[PDB]
Amino acid sequence: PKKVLTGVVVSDKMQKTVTVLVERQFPHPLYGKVIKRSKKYLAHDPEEKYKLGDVVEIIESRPISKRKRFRVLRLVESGRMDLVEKYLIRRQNYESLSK
Amino acid sequence: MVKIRLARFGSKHNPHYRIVVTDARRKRDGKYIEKIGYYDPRKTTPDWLKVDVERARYWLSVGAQPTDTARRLLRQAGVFRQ
Amino acid sequence: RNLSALKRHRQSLKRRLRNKAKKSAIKTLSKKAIQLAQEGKAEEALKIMRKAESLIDKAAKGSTLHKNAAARRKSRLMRKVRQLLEAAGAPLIGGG
Amino acid sequence: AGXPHKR
Amino acid sequence: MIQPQTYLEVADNTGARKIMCIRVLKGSNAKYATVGDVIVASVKEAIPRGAVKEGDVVKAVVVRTKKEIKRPDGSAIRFDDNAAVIINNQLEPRGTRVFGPVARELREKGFMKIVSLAPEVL
RNA sequence: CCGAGGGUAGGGCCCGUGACUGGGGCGAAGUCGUAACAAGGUAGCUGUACCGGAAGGUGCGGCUGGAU
RNA sequence: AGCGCCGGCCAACUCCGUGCCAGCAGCCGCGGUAAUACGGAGGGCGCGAGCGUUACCCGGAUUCACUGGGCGUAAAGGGCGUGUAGGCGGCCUGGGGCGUCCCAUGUGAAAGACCACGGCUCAACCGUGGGGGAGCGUGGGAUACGCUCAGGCUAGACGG
RNA sequence: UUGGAGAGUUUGAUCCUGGCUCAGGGUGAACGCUGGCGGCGUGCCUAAGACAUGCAAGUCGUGCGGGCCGCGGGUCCGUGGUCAGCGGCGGACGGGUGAGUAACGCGUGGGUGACCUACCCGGAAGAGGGGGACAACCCGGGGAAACUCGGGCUAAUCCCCCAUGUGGACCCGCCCCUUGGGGUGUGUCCAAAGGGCUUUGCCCGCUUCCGGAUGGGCCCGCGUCCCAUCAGCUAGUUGGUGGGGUAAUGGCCCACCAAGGCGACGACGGGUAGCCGGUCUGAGAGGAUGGCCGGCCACAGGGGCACUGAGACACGGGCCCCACUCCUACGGGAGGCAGCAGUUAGGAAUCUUCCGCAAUGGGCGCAAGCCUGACGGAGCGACGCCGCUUG
RNA sequence: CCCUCGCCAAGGAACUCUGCAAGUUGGCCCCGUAACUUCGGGAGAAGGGGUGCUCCCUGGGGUGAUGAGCCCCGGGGAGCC
Ligand SMILES: [Mg+2]
Ligand SMILES: [Mg+2]
Ligand SMILES: [Mg+2]
Ligand SMILES: [Mg+2]
Ligand SMILES: [Mg+2]
Ligand SMILES: [Mg+2]
Ligand SMILES: [Mg+2]
Ligand SMILES: [Mg+2]
Ligand SMILES: [Mg+2]
Ligand SMILES: [Mg+2]
Ligand SMILES: [Mg+2]
Ligand SMILES: [Mg+2]
Ligand SMILES: [Mg+2]
Ligand SMILES: [Mg+2]
Ligand SMILES: [Mg+2]
Ligand SMILES: [Mg+2]
Ligand SMILES: [Mg+2]
Ligand SMILES: [Mg+2]
Ligand SMILES: [Mg+2]
Ligand SMILES: [Mg+2]
Ligand SMILES: [Mg+2]
Ligand SMILES: [Mg+2]
Ligand SMILES: [Mg+2]
Ligand SMILES: [Mg+2]
Ligand SMILES: [Mg+2]
Ligand SMILES: [Mg+2]
Ligand SMILES: [Mg+2]
Ligand SMILES: [Mg+2]
Ligand SMILES: [Mg+2]
Ligand SMILES: [Mg+2]
Ligand SMILES: [Mg+2]
Ligand SMILES: [Mg+2]
Ligand SMILES: [Mg+2]
Ligand SMILES: [Mg+2]
Ligand SMILES: [Mg+2]
Ligand SMILES: [Mg+2]
Ligand SMILES: [Mg+2]
Ligand SMILES: [Mg+2]
Ligand SMILES: [Mg+2]
Ligand SMILES: [Mg+2]
Ligand SMILES: [Mg+2]
Ligand SMILES: [Mg+2]
Ligand SMILES: [Mg+2]
Ligand SMILES: [Mg+2]
Ligand SMILES: [Mg+2]
Ligand SMILES: [Mg+2]
Ligand SMILES: [Mg+2]
Ligand SMILES: [Mg+2]
Ligand SMILES: [Mg+2]
Ligand SMILES: [Mg+2]
Ligand SMILES: [Mg+2]
Ligand SMILES: [Mg+2]
Ligand SMILES: [Mg+2]
Ligand SMILES: [Mg+2]
Ligand SMILES: [Mg+2]
Ligand SMILES: [Mg+2]
Ligand SMILES: [Mg+2]
Ligand SMILES: [Mg+2]
Ligand SMILES: [Mg+2]
Ligand SMILES: [Mg+2]
Ligand SMILES: [Mg+2]
Ligand SMILES: [Mg+2]
Ligand SMILES: [Mg+2]
Ligand SMILES: [Mg+2]
Ligand SMILES: [Mg+2]
Ligand SMILES: [Mg+2]
Ligand SMILES: [Mg+2]
Ligand SMILES: [Mg+2]
Ligand SMILES: [Mg+2]
Ligand SMILES: [Mg+2]
Ligand SMILES: [Mg+2]
Ligand SMILES: [Mg+2]
Ligand SMILES: [Mg+2]
Ligand SMILES: [Mg+2]
Ligand SMILES: [Mg+2]
Ligand SMILES: [Mg+2]
Ligand SMILES: [Mg+2]
Ligand SMILES: [Mg+2]
Ligand SMILES: [Mg+2]
Ligand SMILES: [Mg+2]
Ligand SMILES: [Mg+2]
Ligand SMILES: [Mg+2]
Ligand SMILES: [Mg+2]
Ligand SMILES: [Mg+2]
Ligand SMILES: [Mg+2]
Ligand SMILES: [Mg+2]
Ligand SMILES: [Mg+2]
Ligand SMILES: [Mg+2]
Ligand SMILES: [Mg+2]
Ligand SMILES: [Mg+2]
Ligand SMILES: [Mg+2]
Ligand SMILES: [Mg+2]
Ligand SMILES: [Mg+2]
Ligand SMILES: [Mg+2]
Ligand SMILES: [Mg+2]
Ligand SMILES: [Mg+2]
Ligand SMILES: [Mg+2]
Ligand SMILES: [Mg+2]
Ligand SMILES: [Mg+2]
Ligand SMILES: [Mg+2]
Ligand SMILES: [Mg+2]
Ligand SMILES: [Mg+2]
Ligand SMILES: [Mg+2]
Ligand SMILES: [Mg+2]
Ligand SMILES: [Mg+2]
Ligand SMILES: [Mg+2]
Ligand SMILES: [Mg+2]
Ligand SMILES: [Mg+2]
Ligand SMILES: [Mg+2]
Ligand SMILES: [Mg+2]
Ligand SMILES: [Mg+2]
Ligand SMILES: [Mg+2]
Ligand SMILES: [Mg+2]
Ligand SMILES: [Mg+2]
Ligand SMILES: [Mg+2]
Ligand SMILES: [Mg+2]
Ligand SMILES: [Mg+2]
Ligand SMILES: [Mg+2]
Ligand SMILES: [Mg+2]
Ligand SMILES: [Mg+2]
Ligand SMILES: [Mg+2]
Ligand SMILES: [Mg+2]
Ligand SMILES: [Mg+2]
Ligand SMILES: [Mg+2]
Ligand SMILES: [Mg+2]
Ligand SMILES: [Mg+2]
Ligand SMILES: [Mg+2]
Ligand SMILES: [Mg+2]
Ligand SMILES: [Mg+2]
Ligand SMILES: [Mg+2]
Ligand SMILES: [Mg+2]
Ligand SMILES: [Mg+2]
Ligand SMILES: [Mg+2]
Ligand SMILES: [Mg+2]
Ligand SMILES: [Mg+2]
Ligand SMILES: [Mg+2]
Ligand SMILES: [Mg+2]
Ligand SMILES: [Mg+2]
Ligand SMILES: [Mg+2]
Ligand SMILES: [Mg+2]
Ligand SMILES: [Mg+2]
Ligand SMILES: [Mg+2]
Ligand SMILES: [Mg+2]
Ligand SMILES: [Mg+2]
Ligand SMILES: [Mg+2]
Ligand SMILES: [Mg+2]
Ligand SMILES: [Mg+2]
Ligand SMILES: [Mg+2]
Ligand SMILES: [Mg+2]
Ligand SMILES: [Mg+2]
Ligand SMILES: [Mg+2]
Ligand SMILES: [Mg+2]
Ligand SMILES: [Mg+2]
Ligand SMILES: [Mg+2]
Ligand SMILES: [Mg+2]
Ligand SMILES: [Mg+2]
Ligand SMILES: [Mg+2]
Ligand SMILES: [Mg+2]
Ligand SMILES: [Mg+2]
Ligand SMILES: [Mg+2]
Ligand SMILES: [Mg+2]
Ligand SMILES: [Mg+2]
Ligand SMILES: [Mg+2]
Ligand SMILES: [Mg+2]
Ligand SMILES: [Mg+2]
Ligand SMILES: [Mg+2]
Ligand SMILES: [Mg+2]
Ligand SMILES: [Mg+2]
Ligand SMILES: [Mg+2]
Ligand SMILES: [Mg+2]
Ligand SMILES: [Mg+2]
Ligand SMILES: [Mg+2]
Ligand SMILES: [Mg+2]
Ligand SMILES: [Mg+2]
Ligand SMILES: [Mg+2]
Ligand SMILES: [Mg+2]
Ligand SMILES: [Mg+2]
Ligand SMILES: [Mg+2]
Repeated sequence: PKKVLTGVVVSDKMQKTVTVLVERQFPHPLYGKVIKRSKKYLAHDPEEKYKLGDVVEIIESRPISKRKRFRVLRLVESGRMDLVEKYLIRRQNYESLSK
Repeated sequence: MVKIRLARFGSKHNPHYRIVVTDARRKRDGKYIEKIGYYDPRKTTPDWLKVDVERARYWLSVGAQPTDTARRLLRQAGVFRQ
Repeated sequence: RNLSALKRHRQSLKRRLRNKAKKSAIKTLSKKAIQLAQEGKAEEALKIMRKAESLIDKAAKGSTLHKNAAARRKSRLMRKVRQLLEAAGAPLIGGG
Repeated sequence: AGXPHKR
Repeated sequence: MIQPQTYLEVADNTGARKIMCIRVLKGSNAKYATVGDVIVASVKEAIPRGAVKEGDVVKAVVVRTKKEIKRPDGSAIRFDDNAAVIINNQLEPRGTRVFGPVARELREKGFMKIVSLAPEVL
């Protein structure tokens, strides 16, 4: 089955493309604790109907471009800009990490 | 073509073949597709030959080709009995 | 120091020229037809386009073109001719 | 490596 | 017409690239060296890990010149550079290859090895 | 058009090596003094600063891991 | 029939030679004129067409500690706040089912390993059969705990 | 529940902490002293340094025409060979190596409505008429050679046109489906090749199409070392449109437009490394390792390139550049052991220029058969394990 | 012969106290630019590419009117010697 993921939209700034931020949980193989890990997927939005804060599902599909390998499958939630802020604050904290 | 042949196992001076289906371009003792029986040419045990016969006919039906000395060990196991 | 590789090399050259000549014509008549399709020149375009199509599939008989290559090249040829003639007049003859 | 060089 | 201070390309694989003539080995006071004349040279540019290195004082034979050399038959020949081949005290080349054409004047002057290794003898 | 690579010019990283120079470690029986361990004969340690052949000394502040 | 070894660890001791020499040595250490520790000899211990040595890997090493360690003085608490990400988070009710748990099912090649039997006189080697997991795909189920969503509380916290 | 031992050494002595050290098992080993036999294994870990000589891929006369040669005669056929040529198929397998690669490379599970598959199998349909070229051969220069140029003849399963259209391909319609999947209608386009016998028929072959099977390509999730004393990286970069290209998706490639893409969940950079089944150790958890065997990847003196083709950007095929070596009659030409042996260099160190296609397997062939350094065996070496002797 | 000037084969500082003198370089546009630094600089570092003419398409400005004309700053494409 084509893999189906769920994540928010952290970028709408491309033509016919949105960035979907999927996260997953798993126990540490050695230290057992359940840890979080996230990953951005460049998803296909050909109708340009999806926007920031939208929690959506993406489906594995044939390549639209380089790097673009998933299609947005369906909306799930909307207006989750609270998650988008978490992403942006982190990327923002990187300026305080240089030298 | 897909074939049906003998993949010599055993040890030096101790031949022990597996009648097996594999690609003709695969190496002799290489990764086969399915095992359809074994064959001890030296006859050192009561049952030195054994063929599934049901499976040996499936691959035969779909286009597998036996070897010349593999065709015999399927004949001698009555794979061709009409 | 020898081989039948020498022979297989001689043959490769003969078929190289045989393949190149066919693809040259396939490119020539296709552009020729597409050029008329832009002018349209509707009848003359389609009359050429057939000779293109004929030579294309005539290549997929041997080792010059793969079937899906001929199909792909035919698909884009007729696809381009119609859209050019739609900026002009009736197709008149055939191939559509 | 012209032509003389600097190094 | 090579003289002290003249730079020359080395037409061999000795590792040298450019040598500067410091002497024309031709009698007491030869003003110039042409094709077939031996020179003494400093090695001004070499590639790493060669038979010769920068700063070596080597001997070489001029194998072609930008000054045209004249021939008894009324013809002349000229090259686009001054090239030489690094040799030893027995006039033998110190490398295994020579690059580019050389002037046939080398043959009559006693450099049979170089002439053979030459891709063209003009 | 692209193109192996060759060439010109200028950067970055790494390795080797260098007159000389800096301390470091180690080395049975060298020279100088005796700073520390006892209140070690000026309680010690301390951050800093300055000085002195050398340990060290002294100033300012801190600590007791200081005797009585 | 050879090779190592016989101070302790570590199984195997006496004589002579040597006198901080010559030498031994994996660690602790032996040798300065009575050395089971150096060298030879006799004897003794251990292996045996091998026996030792060097190099390297895991073990002992719970000495990178998930199983399974610590930080007053042994090495180890940041000079002290404030706070970003993150990690973690009180009592009750319900929705979902992500973690988590269960069942079924697909995959998990052969070889190898393991058990059984058998073939080379045994064995090594080799043949035949048996037993499977974890992980991931799918389908079904459970909802205590963790998660999320929704609603309520006042014991934490903040305020008057 | 088949599984867990510890000791020496800091002190006058003690407890603790803590490092060092030892007893165990392991090896593609090497070195010393020593050495009898057999079996099964196993053996360049360094210079992916350099290589003398033979060999490692050919086959089909049941596709074609010849030169030669013997066999039965009339220089006519047939015939046997034999040699190249044309034409098939194979040479993309198998064999070697571990340099590169920290990557969708590998592993594991998946996607392909985005795809291909020679020979094999199964079902459907068909093979009807014409024409043509190039080698071999004949003639002429050149060369030490490698060797090639020119002109002229000719056959075929070699090339081309026409016809036939079960079918298939393409554009545009509508239908079902739902990413390019399966239909259908008009127009348009595409097939073929013959040979051998025992001859109102078989056999090997040919042609278009559908399906199977097998082998592949491509894509995605998760996993996959060290350094943060590498903290910022990015212009085809990230997305879009159009187009090219391919079997096929894609910035894979080009034009243009947009300003995006990635990074402390470690981007970028540096170092090291082929990955896995497994192997070694360990009570396990873990650690270490990936030689031999099996799977995948990568490379073929160093690079770039395409051709032929079902399939290669091809180890023993081709082109070009570079480095090196070579023969030469000095005018000019050749080579690529990380195939099997073998040489040399390096190193502490690693084998026979052996036998055979009898077996298994592979290529070709109607078959006989031919080729097969794959393979099966023999050889050297206490390298290892096992068995045996010196009573 | 002197002055001022032009050119020169091969070499290219060998001249000489000294590259003295004379060559070289040279405007503009674009790319690009190191040590070090007092963070301004070093910098025109260095180094490189472009530069004419013709045709075609096109962006903005001043004037005027918002248009033509005139004037200013540009962009892309194809060519010619
Ligand atoms: Mg044997
Ligand atoms: Mg294969
Ligand atoms: Mg043309
Ligand atoms: Mg085709
Ligand atoms: Mg050179
Ligand atoms: Mg050098
Ligand atoms: Mg120098
Ligand atoms: Mg030379
Ligand atoms: Mg040259
Ligand atoms: Mg010559
Ligand atoms: Mg270029
Ligand atoms: Mg380039
Ligand atoms: Mg370059
Ligand atoms: Mg070049
Ligand atoms: Mg540099
Ligand atoms: Mg010093
Ligand atoms: Mg004294
Ligand atoms: Mg004192
Ligand atoms: Mg005092
Ligand atoms: Mg005092
Ligand atoms: Mg004092
Ligand atoms: Mg003080
Ligand atoms: Mg004082
Ligand atoms: Mg004080
Ligand atoms: Mg204080
Ligand atoms: Mg006090
Ligand atoms: Mg012992
Ligand atoms: Mg004792
Ligand atoms: Mg012991
Ligand atoms: Mg004892
Ligand atoms: Mg004495
Ligand atoms: Mg003595
Ligand atoms: Mg001792
Ligand atoms: Mg030891
Ligand atoms: Mg005595
Ligand atoms: Mg004594
Ligand atoms: Mg004593
Ligand atoms: Mg003793
Ligand atoms: Mg001892
Ligand atoms: Mg003794
Ligand atoms: Mg033994
Ligand atoms: Mg040993
Ligand atoms: Mg143990
Ligand atoms: Mg451990
Ligand atoms: Mg250890
Ligand atoms: Mg440690
Ligand atoms: Mg430690
Ligand atoms: Mg713990
Ligand atoms: Mg501890
Ligand atoms: Mg504190
Ligand atoms: Mg601080
Ligand atoms: Mg927080
Ligand atoms: Mg939480
Ligand atoms: Mg809770
Ligand atoms: Mg769940
Ligand atoms: Mg298995
Ligand atoms: Mg069992
Ligand atoms: Mg298991
Ligand atoms: Mg599962
Ligand atoms: Mg489910
Ligand atoms: Mg123990
Ligand atoms: Mg102890
Ligand atoms: Mg001690
Ligand atoms: Mg102490
Ligand atoms: Mg003591
Ligand atoms: Mg005490
Ligand atoms: Mg005492
Ligand atoms: Mg103790
Ligand atoms: Mg300890
Ligand atoms: Mg201890
Ligand atoms: Mg050991
Ligand atoms: Mg030995
Ligand atoms: Mg063996
Ligand atoms: Mg053996
Ligand atoms: Mg070697
Ligand atoms: Mg190894
Ligand atoms: Mg190697
Ligand atoms: Mg070397
Ligand atoms: Mg060499
Ligand atoms: Mg042979
Ligand atoms: Mg034919
Ligand atoms: Mg022939
Ligand atoms: Mg292979
Ligand atoms: Mg092998
Ligand atoms: Mg080998
Ligand atoms: Mg191998
Ligand atoms: Mg590798
Ligand atoms: Mg890297
Ligand atoms: Mg990295
Ligand atoms: Mg990956
Ligand atoms: Mg994968
Ligand atoms: Mg996979
Ligand atoms: Mg083929
Ligand atoms: Mg066939
Ligand atoms: Mg004909
Ligand atoms: Mg004809
Ligand atoms: Mg001809
Ligand atoms: Mg010639
Ligand atoms: Mg001739
Ligand atoms: Mg001709
Ligand atoms: Mg219809
Ligand atoms: Mg037709
Ligand atoms: Mg026909
Ligand atoms: Mg992929
Ligand atoms: Mg990954
Ligand atoms: Mg597109
Ligand atoms: Mg790209
Ligand atoms: Mg572009
Ligand atoms: Mg742009
Ligand atoms: Mg991440
Ligand atoms: Mg590297
Ligand atoms: Mg390595
Ligand atoms: Mg590597
Ligand atoms: Mg352990
Ligand atoms: Mg075990
Ligand atoms: Mg590993
Ligand atoms: Mg391997
Ligand atoms: Mg081997
Ligand atoms: Mg392997
Ligand atoms: Mg390469
Ligand atoms: Mg090599
Ligand atoms: Mg090459
Ligand atoms: Mg290469
Ligand atoms: Mg082709
Ligand atoms: Mg390749
Ligand atoms: Mg090949
Ligand atoms: Mg190639
Ligand atoms: Mg080769
Ligand atoms: Mg050539
Ligand atoms: Mg000649
Ligand atoms: Mg030549
Ligand atoms: Mg020539
Ligand atoms: Mg030539
Ligand atoms: Mg060549
Ligand atoms: Mg070649
Ligand atoms: Mg070899
Ligand atoms: Mg060898
Ligand atoms: Mg050697
Ligand atoms: Mg050596
Ligand atoms: Mg061997
Ligand atoms: Mg055979
Ligand atoms: Mg086989
Ligand atoms: Mg066979
Ligand atoms: Mg056959
Ligand atoms: Mg042969
Ligand atoms: Mg042989
Ligand atoms: Mg063998
Ligand atoms: Mg050996
Ligand atoms: Mg043995
Ligand atoms: Mg003039
Ligand atoms: Mg001049
Ligand atoms: Mg000049
Ligand atoms: Mg100069
Ligand atoms: Mg110059
Ligand atoms: Mg000067
Ligand atoms: Mg003068
Ligand atoms: Mg002078
Ligand atoms: Mg001077
Ligand atoms: Mg002056
Ligand atoms: Mg001046
Ligand atoms: Mg000037
Ligand atoms: Mg000027
Ligand atoms: Mg000037
Ligand atoms: Mg600089
Ligand atoms: Mg400077
Ligand atoms: Mg600055
Ligand atoms: Mg600046
Ligand atoms: Mg300066
Ligand atoms: Mg400036
Ligand atoms: Mg400039
Ligand atoms: Mg500037
Ligand atoms: Mg310029
Ligand atoms: Mg003009
Ligand atoms: Mg304008
Ligand atoms: Mg205007
Ligand atoms: Mg005005
Ligand atoms: Mg106005
Ligand atoms: Mg105006």
